[PDB]
Amino acid sequence: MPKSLTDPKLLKNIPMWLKSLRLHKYSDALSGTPWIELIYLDDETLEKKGVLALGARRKLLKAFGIVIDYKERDLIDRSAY
Repeated sequence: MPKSLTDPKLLKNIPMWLKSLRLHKYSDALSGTPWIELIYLDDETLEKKGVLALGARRKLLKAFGIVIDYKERDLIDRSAY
């Protein structure tokens, strides 16, 4: 469900955004990257950011391309940008 994964409130709070994934722990190394520069990463590059775990980066590839499937079409709440 996209509400809490496509939301300005979460998209600018990497910790509570990653909490929708039940991860919420990469923010220690990843909150310096806003969702708009972020979702554009990949498998192994999230890991150079410190997603030092496939079942965090692949789970992020989920999180990313759902928001991509709305962002690449301007369907987000417009204040997330």
